[PDB]
Amino acid sequence: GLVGKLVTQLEVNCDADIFYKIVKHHEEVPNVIPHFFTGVQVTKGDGLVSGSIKEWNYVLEGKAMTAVEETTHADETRTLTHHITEGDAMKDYKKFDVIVETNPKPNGSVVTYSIVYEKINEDSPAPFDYLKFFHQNIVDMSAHICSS
Amino acid sequence: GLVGKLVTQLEVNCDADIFYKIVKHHEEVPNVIPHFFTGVQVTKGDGLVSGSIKEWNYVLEGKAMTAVEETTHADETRTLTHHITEGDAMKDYKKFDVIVETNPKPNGSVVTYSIVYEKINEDSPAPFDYLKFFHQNIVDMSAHICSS
Repeated sequence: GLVGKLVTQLEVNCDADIFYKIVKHHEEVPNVIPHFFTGVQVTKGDGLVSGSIKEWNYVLEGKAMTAVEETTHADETRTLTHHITEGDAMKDYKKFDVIVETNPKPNGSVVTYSIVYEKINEDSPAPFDYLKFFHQNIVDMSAHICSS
Repeated sequence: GLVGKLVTQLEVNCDADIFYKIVKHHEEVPNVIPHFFTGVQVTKGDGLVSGSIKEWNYVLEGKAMTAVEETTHADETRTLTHHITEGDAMKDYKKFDVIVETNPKPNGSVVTYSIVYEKINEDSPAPFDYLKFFHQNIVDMSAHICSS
C-alpha cells in the first residue's frame, strides 16, 4: 500500500529512437491545458545541456498546483526521468518519480510511462490522477505524428 | 493509443507463495461494493478444479455492469489470469485481460495487476476506472492480513 508503481504502456507506430527524440524535446503538456514553467538547464561538463530543473505551474483536474522537477535522460536506453522534489504531489508522496521509456516492439514501438511512488501514509491516494494526465498527454502528442 | 497495458504494482509484507494462495482463493471484491456472480468451475481432466467461468454483476463508479470472465492460474509462476469475453467492458475493448502476478522482492513481495487491452476505436477510454477498482480491492484485501 505504501510503496508502488503505476504504469501506462502504449503502442506507437514509430521507430523507437525517432520517437524518443520527439518525446525528449517536446513539452509533455498540450497548450489547451493551463500550464507554464520557469527554471534552468543542467549541463554535464562539456557545456552541453543534459537536463533541466523546472518549476511547473499547472492545473490538474481543475486544481492549480506546482511541482519542482529535475529531468535527466539516457539516450542509450531511450529513457527520460522526471524526479519531483517539491510541490503539491509532495503533500501526498515521500517520493514521486516519472520514468518514460521507448523501445522497439519485439515485432513500431512501445512507450512506457511509470510513476514510482511512496506515500506519506495510508490515507494518501495512489497517483491515478497523474497517470491519466500523462497518458492523455502522450496520446495527444502521438496523435499529431504520422508516417513519412 | 489502440493497444496498451495499465499496471498497478504494490509491495506487500507477505511471502510471495503464501500471498498468491490468498489472492487465488479470495473474492477480489469487498462486500461493501455491490456485486455477485454465477457460473461454473473448470477442471483439467484429473477432476481437480483449475479455473472458473463466471458472470459477474457489479457496480463500478455507480453504474451497474456485467462481465463474463474465465479465470486460469499458473502456480509455478504465481500468476492468475482473468480473460473477459463479454459484457460492458466489451463495448469499449476488443480485448480485455487482467493478469495478477506475485513475486518475492529482490530484497516481502511485489503484487502486479496488469490490464492488457485493445480499444474498439480511438474514442474508447483506457481502463483507468478498472485499474483503480482493482487497486483499491487488493489494498483492501491486504489491509486485512498481518504477520504471524
